[PDB]
Amino acid sequence: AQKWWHTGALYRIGDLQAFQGHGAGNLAGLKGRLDYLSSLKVKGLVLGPIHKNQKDDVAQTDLLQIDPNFGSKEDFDSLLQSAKKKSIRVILDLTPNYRGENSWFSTQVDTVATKVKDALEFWLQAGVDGFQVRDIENLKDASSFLAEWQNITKGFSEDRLLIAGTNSSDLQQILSLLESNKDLLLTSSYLSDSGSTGEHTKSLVTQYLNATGNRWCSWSLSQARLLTSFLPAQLLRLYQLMLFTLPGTPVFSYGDEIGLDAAALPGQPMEAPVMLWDESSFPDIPGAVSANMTVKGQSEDPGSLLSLFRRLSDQRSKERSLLHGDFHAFSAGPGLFSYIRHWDQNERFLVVLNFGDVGLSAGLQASDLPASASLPAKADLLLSTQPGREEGSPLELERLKLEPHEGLLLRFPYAA
Amino acid sequence: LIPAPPLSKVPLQQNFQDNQFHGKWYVVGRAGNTGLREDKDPGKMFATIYELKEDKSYNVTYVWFGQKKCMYSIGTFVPGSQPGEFTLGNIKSAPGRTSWLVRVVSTNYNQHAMVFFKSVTQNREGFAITLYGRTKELTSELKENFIRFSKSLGLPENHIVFPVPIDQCIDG
Repeated sequence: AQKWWHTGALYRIGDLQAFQGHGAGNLAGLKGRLDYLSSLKVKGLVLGPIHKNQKDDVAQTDLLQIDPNFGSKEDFDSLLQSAKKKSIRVILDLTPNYRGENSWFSTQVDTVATKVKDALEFWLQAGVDGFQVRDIENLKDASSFLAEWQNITKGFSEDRLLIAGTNSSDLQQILSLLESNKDLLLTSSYLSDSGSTGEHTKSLVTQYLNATGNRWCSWSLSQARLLTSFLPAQLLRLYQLMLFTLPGTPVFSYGDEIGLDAAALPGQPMEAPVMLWDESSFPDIPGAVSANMTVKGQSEDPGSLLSLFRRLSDQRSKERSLLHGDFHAFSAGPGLFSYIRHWDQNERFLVVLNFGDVGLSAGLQASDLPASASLPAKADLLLSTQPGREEGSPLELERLKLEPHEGLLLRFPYAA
Repeated sequence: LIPAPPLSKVPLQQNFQDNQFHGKWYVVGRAGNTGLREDKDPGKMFATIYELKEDKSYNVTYVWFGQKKCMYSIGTFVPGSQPGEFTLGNIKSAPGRTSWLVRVVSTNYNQHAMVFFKSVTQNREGFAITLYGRTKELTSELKENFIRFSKSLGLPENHIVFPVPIDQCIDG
């Protein structure tokens, strides 16, 4: 019964050429990366846009035709059938003026909206699993158009998804978009650029859930940009642990799994960096790409960001409490954010996050939770974000001490 | 996919003078199969500094503007078989490791240079060509000479990009 997009992470690929790196940068090349994508346990890919768009020219934009530099309609149908065999879903980005400065054009809004409307049934017939539209701050009467497009997509099948993206970070603006659209999945800047205290992140997360009836939602730092656009390297591991264990669908962009940072090499486009598969990525700068920046190098190191991403994604896509669970937060100290995930009679998870730069005792208070919950004296450590602890062994909960920037994931069974 | 050219198609600058090639070069053009394209953001310009050492190696420093600060990376180019060819030093000896060849194709030392790069990883080869300038801008004619050579090695013109000049960091 549970909808497919509830079952794990979504993975955005906006620039097909930069993702592939080598060769031609087409739909065929993407198909040859599906074994890698399956290794990440991601449940859906968000692709493109890939349609014909003469920059700023409404008449020479056609959402029904693939731009021949990306490949053919036969290459697209082959990509969909191979993704299906690997249990990976496919979402098509239809943002119409993707090659221009304004994504929605500057004129003829009724003509532009009709292009999106008329492309929905065409692509659902081809076998896509849903759609993404971005930059909806620039779309006039967005809440009405989104309701219409949702009703067409769900009318085809309740197992089809519409994702909307906005640059907004404002709670009131987001609430007014969703008021008549309560089931839409929305990505936004709600969590980016508010300074990062443990207490402030706890306030953002709790107030959002309290305002929206604990309904299903996404968790992300942006509608499109990399985590390293917003966060220093020392908080990346902590944020991945939080995103994979909050109640909702986590959404990443290509390279987030290796900590891809556009600033870390000479010559990377700041908003669309080349994916670093191995040390041969940029042959014109010998010595610049080190092994620890790359997919090949990170796959050989149990302590890497990619190894952590893979483990967390595994847990998110198999543990019923992380799939379906309720959520309750503690009010821990300055520096800390801590919470529990729990469902019916399945294994429970405790998450403890130290956002600060000093070592801390957690002194978690049981009475912060509702009367009917309770904690055991000890819980088995599943993992830490930092090396050197004994996994699989119990830790005593009244006594936890966390190092600077450390996150812990603990587990405990259903006891009646 | 575009296969690497044989090294027998790649010219070597005659009579190469290592002491004239030293100093700062701006990366004015980049041609290869990396994902960069003429129809989209080509990136910000960076500099490559060649410091000649007593054993005829170069210490090579890359200088660029990162998020809100200047950024640096350093490596050693070890002389190869002929004057004007180099390899990358301080490389691992595990059997899957990447190796490099650098060949200076054409330079007048005080204005422009074209350099060819080849990587080898297991059985797989990668390549690029760079257009260097002593200044951040070069003439239409010199850029066309670089376009013509890159195309002769099998690259489409849309695989050739010209990074945007900036003033942060790259002018010491």
